[PDB]
Amino acid sequence: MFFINILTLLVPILIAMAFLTLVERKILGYMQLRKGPNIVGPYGILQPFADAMKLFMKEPMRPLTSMSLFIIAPTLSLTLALSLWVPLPMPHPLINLNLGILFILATSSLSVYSILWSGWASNSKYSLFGALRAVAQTISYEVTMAIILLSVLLMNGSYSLQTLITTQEHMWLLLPAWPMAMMWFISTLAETNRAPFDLTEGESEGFNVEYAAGPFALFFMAEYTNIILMNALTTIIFLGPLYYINLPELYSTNFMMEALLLSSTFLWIRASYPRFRYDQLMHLLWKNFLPLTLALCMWHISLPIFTAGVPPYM
Amino acid sequence: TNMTLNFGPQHPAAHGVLRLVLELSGEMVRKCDPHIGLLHRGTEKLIEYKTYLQALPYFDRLDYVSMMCNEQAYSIAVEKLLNIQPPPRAQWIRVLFGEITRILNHIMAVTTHALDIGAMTPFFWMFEEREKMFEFYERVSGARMHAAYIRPGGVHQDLPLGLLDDIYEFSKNFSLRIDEVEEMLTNNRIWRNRTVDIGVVTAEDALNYGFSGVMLRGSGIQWDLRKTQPYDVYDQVEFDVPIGSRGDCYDRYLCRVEEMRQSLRIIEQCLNKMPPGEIKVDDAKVSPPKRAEMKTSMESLIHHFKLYTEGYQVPPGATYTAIEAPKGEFGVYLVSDGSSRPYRCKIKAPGFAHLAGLDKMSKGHMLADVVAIIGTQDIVFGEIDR
Amino acid sequence: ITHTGQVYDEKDYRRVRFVDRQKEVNENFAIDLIAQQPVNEVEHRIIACDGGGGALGHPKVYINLDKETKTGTCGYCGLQFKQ
Amino acid sequence: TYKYVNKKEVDMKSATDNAARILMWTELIRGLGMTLSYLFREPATINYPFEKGPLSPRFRGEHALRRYPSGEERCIACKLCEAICPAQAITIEAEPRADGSRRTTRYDIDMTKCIYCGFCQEACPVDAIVEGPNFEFSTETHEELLYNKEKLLNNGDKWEAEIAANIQADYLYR
Amino acid sequence: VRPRSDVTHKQLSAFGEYVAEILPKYVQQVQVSCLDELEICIHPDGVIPTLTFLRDHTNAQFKSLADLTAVDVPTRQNRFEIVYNLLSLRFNSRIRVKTYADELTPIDSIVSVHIAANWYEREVWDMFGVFFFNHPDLRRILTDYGFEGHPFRKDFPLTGYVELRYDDEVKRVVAEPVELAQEFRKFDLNSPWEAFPA
Amino acid sequence: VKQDMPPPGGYGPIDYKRNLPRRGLSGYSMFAVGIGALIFGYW
Amino acid sequence: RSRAEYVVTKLDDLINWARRSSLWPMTFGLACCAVEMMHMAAPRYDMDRFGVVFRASPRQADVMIVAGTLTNKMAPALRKVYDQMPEPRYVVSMGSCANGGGYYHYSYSVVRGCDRIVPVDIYVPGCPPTAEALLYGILQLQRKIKREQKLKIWYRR
Amino acid sequence: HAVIPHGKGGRSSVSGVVATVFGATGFLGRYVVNHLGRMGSQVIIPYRCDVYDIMHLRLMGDLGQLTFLEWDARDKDSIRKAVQHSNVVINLIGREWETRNFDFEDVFVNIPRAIAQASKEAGVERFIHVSHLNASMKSSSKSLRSKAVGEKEVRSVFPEAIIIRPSDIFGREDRFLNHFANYRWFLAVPLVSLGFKTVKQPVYVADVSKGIVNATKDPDAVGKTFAFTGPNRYLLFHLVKYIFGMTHRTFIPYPLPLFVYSWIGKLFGLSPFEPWTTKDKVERIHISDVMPTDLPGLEDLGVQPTPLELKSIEVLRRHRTYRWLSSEIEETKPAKTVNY
Ligand SMILES: CCCCCCCCCCCCCCCCCC(=O)OC[C@H](COP(=O)(O)OCCN)OC(=O)CCCCCCCCCCCCCCCCC
Ligand SMILES: NC(=O)C1=CN([C@@H]2O[C@H](COP(=O)(O)OP(=O)(O)OC[C@H]3O[C@@H](n4cnc5c(N)ncnc54)[C@H](OP(=O)(O)O)[C@@H]3O)[C@@H](O)[C@H]2O)C=CC1
Ligand SMILES: COC1=C(OC)C(=O)C(CC=C(C)C)=C(C)C1=O
Ligand code: SF4
Ligand code: SF4
Ligand SMILES: [Zn+2]
Repeated sequence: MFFINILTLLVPILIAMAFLTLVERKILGYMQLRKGPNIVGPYGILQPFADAMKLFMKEPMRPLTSMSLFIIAPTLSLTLALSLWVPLPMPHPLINLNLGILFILATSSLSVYSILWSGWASNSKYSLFGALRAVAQTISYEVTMAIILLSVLLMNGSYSLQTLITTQEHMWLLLPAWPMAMMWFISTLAETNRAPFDLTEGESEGFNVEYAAGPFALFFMAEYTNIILMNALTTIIFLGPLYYINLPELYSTNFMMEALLLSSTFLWIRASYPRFRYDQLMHLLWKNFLPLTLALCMWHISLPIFTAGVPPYM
Repeated sequence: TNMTLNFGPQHPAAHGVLRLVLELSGEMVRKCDPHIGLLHRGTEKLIEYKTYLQALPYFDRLDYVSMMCNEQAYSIAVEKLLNIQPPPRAQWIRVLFGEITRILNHIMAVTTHALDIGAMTPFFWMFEEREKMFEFYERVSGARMHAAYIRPGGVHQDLPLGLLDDIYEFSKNFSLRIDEVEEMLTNNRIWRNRTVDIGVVTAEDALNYGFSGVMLRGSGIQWDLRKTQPYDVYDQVEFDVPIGSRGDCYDRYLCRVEEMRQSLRIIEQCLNKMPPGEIKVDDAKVSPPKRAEMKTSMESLIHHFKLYTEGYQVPPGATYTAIEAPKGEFGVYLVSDGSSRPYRCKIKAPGFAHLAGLDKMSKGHMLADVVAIIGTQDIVFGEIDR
Repeated sequence: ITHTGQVYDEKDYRRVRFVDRQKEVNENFAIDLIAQQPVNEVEHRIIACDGGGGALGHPKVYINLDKETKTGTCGYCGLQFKQ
Repeated sequence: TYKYVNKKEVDMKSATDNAARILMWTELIRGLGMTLSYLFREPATINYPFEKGPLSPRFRGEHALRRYPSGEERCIACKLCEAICPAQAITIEAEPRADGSRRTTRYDIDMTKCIYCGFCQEACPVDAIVEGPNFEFSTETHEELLYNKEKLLNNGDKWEAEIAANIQADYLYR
Repeated sequence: VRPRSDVTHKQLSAFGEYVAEILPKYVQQVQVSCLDELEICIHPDGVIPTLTFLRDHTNAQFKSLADLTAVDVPTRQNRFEIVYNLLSLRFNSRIRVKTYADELTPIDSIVSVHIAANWYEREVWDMFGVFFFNHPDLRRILTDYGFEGHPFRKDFPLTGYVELRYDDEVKRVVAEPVELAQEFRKFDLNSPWEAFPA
Repeated sequence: VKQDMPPPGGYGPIDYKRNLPRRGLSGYSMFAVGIGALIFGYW
Repeated sequence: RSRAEYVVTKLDDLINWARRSSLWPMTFGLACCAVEMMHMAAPRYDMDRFGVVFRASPRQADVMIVAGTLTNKMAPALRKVYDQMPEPRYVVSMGSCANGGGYYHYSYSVVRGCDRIVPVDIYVPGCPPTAEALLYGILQLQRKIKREQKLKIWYRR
Repeated sequence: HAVIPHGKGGRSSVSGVVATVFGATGFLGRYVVNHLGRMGSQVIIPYRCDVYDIMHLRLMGDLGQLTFLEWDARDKDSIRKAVQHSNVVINLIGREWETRNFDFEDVFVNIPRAIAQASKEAGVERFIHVSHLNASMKSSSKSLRSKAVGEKEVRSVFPEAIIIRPSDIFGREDRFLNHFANYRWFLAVPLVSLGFKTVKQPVYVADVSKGIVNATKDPDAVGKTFAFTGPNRYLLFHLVKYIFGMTHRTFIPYPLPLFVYSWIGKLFGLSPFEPWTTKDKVERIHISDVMPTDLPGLEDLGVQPTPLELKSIEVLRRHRTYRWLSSEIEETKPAKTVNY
């Protein structure tokens, strides 16, 4: 069985990953007074499969470059992103890990390399400049991203994502800790290099510059799967879907609904906002958010103690 | 050379032909030396070998975002040399389509500025309005852009029977469309940052580098050639120049959104007060005879044959006539021998001066800043390269 | 072949362009179409020829159908007029 | 008459108002509302093959040579269409046809050279060369774009019905 | 008939004398065209001095340079006719100062007087070949990097002498002497009958 | 023969001014609802 | 059926459908015909609807639309970018200024056509070729690709 | 039947050579169409490759100079119409691999004999047939032996038909030079007899092309069997190392019996997609270059051969690593010339 449970939890996500690009190229469209892709297939449903086939068939030109730090980079990007769905706790998870959120934080952190490796591998100036800035904001955002989670955990009692289903049986962790949700949402927007915070690989063509066909696709796939995963982590950590032990799927049904809406939100954010400047972006995290996060981090070590609410381990 | 890189000509940023060599210490720009001529095509030499009426189509191509306003400048220039002036209805038309064209340019400049910045929805919102305007061009000239409607002696053909009404419905609504863009960019917590205090140009420096456009107006210098030196019937209308303070990318922008607003005020009037009359001078000497007349009257055929085959035969002289094209002062210095074909026609391009300023504007600025400043100069490489 | 008769001989190179392709020629060859046009009989010595439709025709010319010996032919329409 | 586009106390009410604007991103939320609003508007796009963007009678489109209703081609080779073409596109050489009339042996519009100004439409005395409505004549090979008299006359015969309607609508204006 | 306002013709004429007196040196043939336009003509040496007086004089402030151009009259010994068109924002007026320069007799540069000229002077060198001393950086602005010849000179062929195509053998773009497939038809247009000057 | 001209009496009036609406919840009120949410959540 | 020839054709078709449904263009945007393409990308005539993406870098671009005069200085670049695209690549010349030389054919700085610097597959005519016309031209590229039969020639070779 | 040559000599000029060239898509071909197009000749290029692949040839030809016709070797009718209006026919039809439904004899002998028969019927003034150098009916490699059979036959279908016989060709996109350079992937570079006793004389592709073109426009060549050879011979050892030298990749010439190696060629030959090495190739590679005894080619036909070292830098540059691409040939050491 366990193998079947690996197809499910993977394919299903890959098929959904494909349908996100479509729901991105249509929701951005109607917002901009245009139908979007509807001519290939019925209502554009076959559109994601079509360019996938075009991308893989086109020549994967190897520049006159490394040949490994070039092919390792997309493999790593897809591998980490699809891997991080392993411990996610939809209803009950596939591989329940006692230190689950540290797994998600660590696996995300590893993706910054793929950007670094691809930028060095390309051996062209646009790629290296883009990679250095890209690596900078990714790890810069990781620092507030991690502290925001540590505040959460201390009110959850453990690192296991499964505990939050029992923590959020009466109220979402948005009500409490909303100030961080916002700061988790903005950090989720930075770490998926989505719009407001998408300076790398902008209209300025960073680490796709030299990447075409199959390599382009793999990161590509990775980004979008991440786009979902991070949104899904928002939908478990802060928006806690109702859980009934008798019927486990209403948890997944609402997880489905909240994840799609917050996934819709970063699509909506992209069309709505101009992109921030490179330093504007770091100015936000180190000046605007990190002092807010570190202080609210202390408030979340104090809220438990003097409100005699220290969370139950386990 | 501070890892000097050359901004891409194909780059989506830029208007397609800007090889901006930039030596950058990391992400800071030390010096910008724009390269030009990637679109030089010979427009100034070609005109010497063509007659006045067959050189009119070149002007539409000089800066084609602003298709017509450019023609008006050659028109005016050729009319001055002949000491002929267009009929009253034609004048209003030229101001009607002169302004419609200003909107078209500003929708281009504001929305294309945002696309480089990264905001993409304003472009699609206003390109639909643009589209609707093009249709005016087409139903008046025949071409969506590159019309050739404003000729040296007035307009070519009267407005179709019904256009004015539609240039109303549109105008009646376009405002809301500008308003929307606003709710998306004027106060965006982020548009301001990337635009505010970027490329500030002093008032004295703007006059010195010959900026002559919104770029001057944005710095607070009050100069609109349309109010200072009225051309056509822009004197009979009433509009407010949108002067700016704390000149910077954001302020000038606000100015371009404000002239979009003021042009709707000028368009309204033109629709309200356009006179009954003829749309071309009655001198068969300068304007081609009506086709019913050339097919029934000998003097009209002779005048049709000579005008199309040989030309106006402008009296010898030279003139520099400048209008207020949407980008800035567009002027034609047209030296002319008594011949039917011009001798020289230097096109002053608001843009040759503006690009030059890129160096004195983008100093100690990041790569992204350079992208913002090329946008705030509305550089159309056709006018610069000519 | 065509209105003018442009044709390529066997030895003629420059005829390959049609190999496996088609040439543009005209049925309704005009050379014969006005010849197919009846002679417009008239009463007056001289007659006009707007080409038909005024502004949508040719610059109006007056033809002298004065000699039955010759049917005036407006240089624009090739229409013969029979006095 | 001029206007100041951007020419410009601290009260808790004011400040608290301003601080909330920075802290909870109030104006950013305003922008999202605008795009959500259009998402609900009807899209303006047209099915391109099925529905076509409207072009009125003066649209210049693709060159055609007309013929008289009788069947005699209108052009009489005065060759001023060649004289006024800005791009040097039209090449005309003529000789008296056996009929004795004046006709063009070769009329070649190089469409790649042509910039579709529409002056030829203007210049012709018999109005033999017209700007036809069709804009869809994209061709696989460069040679196809060069057009001789037979293609243009054939183009004229195919679109004569609409060309006649278009000239009918706009001739009073000219 | 254009709506001439004699009020102007006079005021600009009066300024033309004013300038002629203020700079008797370097200024000749000052005339106000029938188009209400003034066109002081200066000896080439007066480039720096005449401009500076106009840029910085209370009674004649001509702050921005609208354009710098060079007509080429091949007949004229001094081939080029550098023309500088200047605008007074304060007085709402415009003036033209035109000098003469031969091919190998350079003119001074006014980048000092107006920095607008930094680019136009490079444009005049590239197209006509006049040279401007003391220019910060003269270099082709419009022509190709390897272009030989100054294009807007009346003695330069329109089509030029070189054109570019991609050659497979050498896998690189390559100039070749121009071979045109339909030469520019040079219609003669001047009519042998003049028009009795009004 | 007819010439396209403004309708008799002139056309109606157009808007040439921004009609952007300054509509928002007052700041204090905004903060209070938020702080109240956290207080309830903490309890 | 199983006789390979049939099997091959079907496979080829699939391959053609994928490339023909999703063509990602890149717009050098020389000159003005670029404005008439931005109109295609715009709402009346949505390019995306057909699967054409509004923008793409050269590495990820299937078709290059050369809009505008290809001047002698820009001629070396055009080539570079054409040479920097994938193995299945195509060029749609747009504008009389790039089909041939256009109003600027006899100039000294304008290449008389881009098909002298890059092989061109569809030539879209018109000084500002109408946006609908470009769309017609992009659609004819789609019929050109549909007819291509790469694997059947492999099989029969 | 002729076309007076008018013009200055470049594109958009006329030379009067209408020429069918059946295998133009080839490495040699590409070059043949280049000069023919440069000169202004009318070139009809028969093709059976897809239109996308034939695009590269379009640009070097001027407007209307190049005409492409759909043609199938098995179908006699296709060859018939191609030569209908040509006066010069050039045959470059060969493939070193034996494909499943085109065997070596068919491509080298059957297809040319039919093509030559067609132009005798058409009345083409001259036919140029290309066969590999040192080709004898009892030679080692079938390809060569067959090609030898071929040159004979076509003589009977088309008498006085020129037969240029080029050596293995040196040029960008060639095999002779790239093949060896691509041995990099292989850690060791096998060389029969350790790359000795198979002296080889390369010839630049262009030289060959120019030569071929000059044939088309010269009465001196009729029934001539020219041999474009080269400017210097080489023992395969220096060639291999030299290549690796410019490529800046190590060299380990390893002796391996041709016996066993013919087997390696068989292995690649087995591969479905364009086998990289061929049993017939292998033999050819170690087939010693024959001393020029046939009709002189280059120089004789008007082009002075071009030394290998001169242009090698361009052919082997892509084979080179990230660094050493700016390495240039004159700082590099040119290998010694062994005439033997
Ligand atoms: C007893 C009580 C104890 C607790 C006390 C709590 C007190 C009240 C809470 C205080 C903190 C509230 C706000 C916290 C988050 C915001 C922090 C912040 O200041 O934002 C940074 C930035 C500021 O904007 P800027 O103008 O650049 O900076 C000015 C100052 N330099 O803002 C930005 O730039 C934002 C850019 C955003 C770009 C994307 C926008 C997306 C908007 C839609 C999504 C909104 C979030 C949705 C979340 C859904 C659920 C997760
Ligand atoms: N390069 C070399 O190794 C040398 C070659 N030669 C001779 O010169 C000639 C050209 O050489 P080269 O260009 O390298 O050869 P290529 O391998 O490039 O092939 C030459 C042409 O032959 C065509 N062709 C091959 N098989 C068939 C077939 N069954 N039916 C129709 N056409 C076919 C190919 O077309 P397509 O691929 O489109 O089917 C190709 O365009 C060869 O015939 C060879 O004998 C002489 C010395 C050295
Ligand atoms: C007018 O100048 C141009 C641009 O900047 C303004 C573009 O971004 C682009 C790119 C736009 C599209 C349609 C991808 C083009 C085509 C261009 O020429
Ligand atoms: S003008 Fe009209 S009639 Fe005279 S030649 Fe040109 S086309 Fe024929
Ligand atoms: S073709 Fe017409 S539109 Fe396209 S570039 Fe040349 S001129 Fe501008
Ligand atoms: Zn008649």
